[PDB]
Amino acid sequence: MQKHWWHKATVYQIYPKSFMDTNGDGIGDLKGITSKLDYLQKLGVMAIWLSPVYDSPMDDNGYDIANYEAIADIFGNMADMDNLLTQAKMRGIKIIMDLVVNHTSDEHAWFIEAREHPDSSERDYYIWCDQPNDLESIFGGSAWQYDDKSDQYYLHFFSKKQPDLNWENANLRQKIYDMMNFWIDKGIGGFRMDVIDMIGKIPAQHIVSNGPKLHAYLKEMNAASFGQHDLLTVGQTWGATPEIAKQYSNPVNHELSMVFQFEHIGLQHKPEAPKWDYVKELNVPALKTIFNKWQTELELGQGWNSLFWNNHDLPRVLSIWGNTGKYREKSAKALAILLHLMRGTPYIYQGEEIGMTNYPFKDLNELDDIESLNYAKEAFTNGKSMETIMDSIRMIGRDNARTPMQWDASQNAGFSTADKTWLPVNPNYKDINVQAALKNSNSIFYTYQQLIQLRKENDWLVDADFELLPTADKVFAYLRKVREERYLIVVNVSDQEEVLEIDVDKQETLISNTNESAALANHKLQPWDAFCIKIL
Ligand SMILES: OC[C@H]1O[C@H](OC[C@H]2O[C@H](OC[C@H]3O[C@H](O)[C@H](O)[C@@H](O)[C@@H]3O)[C@H](O)[C@@H](O)[C@@H]2O)[C@H](O)[C@@H](O)[C@@H]1O
Ligand SMILES: [Ca+2]
Ligand SMILES: [Ca+2]
Ligand SMILES: [Ca+2]
Repeated sequence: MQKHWWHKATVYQIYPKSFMDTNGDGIGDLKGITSKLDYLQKLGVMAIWLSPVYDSPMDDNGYDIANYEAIADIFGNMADMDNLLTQAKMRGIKIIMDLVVNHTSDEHAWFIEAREHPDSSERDYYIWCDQPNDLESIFGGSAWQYDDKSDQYYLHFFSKKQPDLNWENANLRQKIYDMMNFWIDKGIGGFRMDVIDMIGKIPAQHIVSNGPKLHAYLKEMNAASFGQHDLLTVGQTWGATPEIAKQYSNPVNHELSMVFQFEHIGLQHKPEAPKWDYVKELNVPALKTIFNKWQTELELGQGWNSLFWNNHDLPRVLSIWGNTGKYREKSAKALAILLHLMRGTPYIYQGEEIGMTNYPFKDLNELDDIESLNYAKEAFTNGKSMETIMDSIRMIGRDNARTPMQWDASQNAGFSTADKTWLPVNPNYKDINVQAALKNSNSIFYTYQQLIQLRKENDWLVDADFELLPTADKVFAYLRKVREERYLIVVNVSDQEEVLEIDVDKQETLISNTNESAALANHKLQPWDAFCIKIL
């Protein structure tokens, strides 16, 4: 397999509005990000997946873009963007921009022209109809919004302020490629593609994800822009299966580097039910089966996996599948070890490296995400009390991943000097913060740092196969094998002691959050024990 710079890379996702505020408006900005590049360099990440910082009304906080080639006032300006690029590069960190082209803001110049002048070319940049079908919006309601100005419905799988682009229009696709090349020319390291598996949509036929022309568009996009370069492109694909992922990531297809698959995240809610009907108790056996399948199916020179626990749209891993009490740190380390030692490119969400958690939202007013507010509005009139609604939101609400990054124990956790922050800082910041984590030699931060270094200095993390071992339900163990080197990863994913009925000859310990020797010798695992040892 041809190796690229990103094959040894670990990506760090930054949610711009909640990373670092440098001008006291209570909202993170580009200068704030740039001011923390030394930190990220210490962590050792090679790239930053930067969520949207483009001009936007912020109806969906950046994913509703009004201008693909201008920075939103709140984040700063193009000069700030350029400096981030240059300062990051100087520290060996590439910037991966968030590519949101399945839709734009209804305040984008193209849509304004499409609505005001139905005969214009840009009218066809969007999807209109006289007779709407039953397609629904992901944020609630019909996916069709009637426009009384032109007397037609426009499609929007997301919010009403995010009209869908018409990917059947070759001229629209071209303008998207011109825009992508605008960014490529500035020296970015790649693109994270927002719900990219939706561009093959055919609404008339109720075809949304995995449309028939989907891969053809990606091949066309590749050839017209990033293909000739050596960038990292990761597509967000909810409708992806291992076979489809191969189509995406096998380099011979000339499409993407990898994609984000959400099969494991699916274990967070009852099957066939909205994410709001969550499941607290992680089904470890199911997880083993899912991870094992993706590690097995996407073999070398056949596909490449992306590895992640959470992002800006998901609950922080500790709150959903980890321990937020007595074993916060240990569980956090255990989950990090379990994921990063598999084959693929791991993604760390800001704050994950210090073990931040979800926020205890008390009422609707304290929220910001349109998705949560829409769900609440609808649930309230359908048999759900406000408390029940707030309980679901405290667990699954997207705002849980958007509270300010916790840097220290000062005001606003060192995130801002403002009276208040756009989203409230978690009270646990007094205990959970970057300064304290950097001070404690055995904090969660260093575990991530060590995992990152191992991946940067060892070919086996890339070349070794994956084999799931037969163990107790809550024990997640597997080996990575290449030639004659054998690495055993054992992670006790539970708050209880578990049995480890195995016998091996330990050669060396690569990383451990406990006494690996005692666990091996006693054939028992203390809660959240996690380690990787090279064995004979
Ligand atoms: O730009 C809009 C939105 O796009 C990305 O996230 C998409 C979306 O992903 C999840 O929902 C997808 C999932 O929703 C239901 O389950 C449907 O039934 C499925 O078909 C569909 O795959 C997530 O739950 C949403 O919150 C999220 O909006 C960006 O990452 C988002 O930030 C952005 O808002
Ligand atoms: Ca600011
Ligand atoms: Ca009218
Ligand atoms: Ca102040």
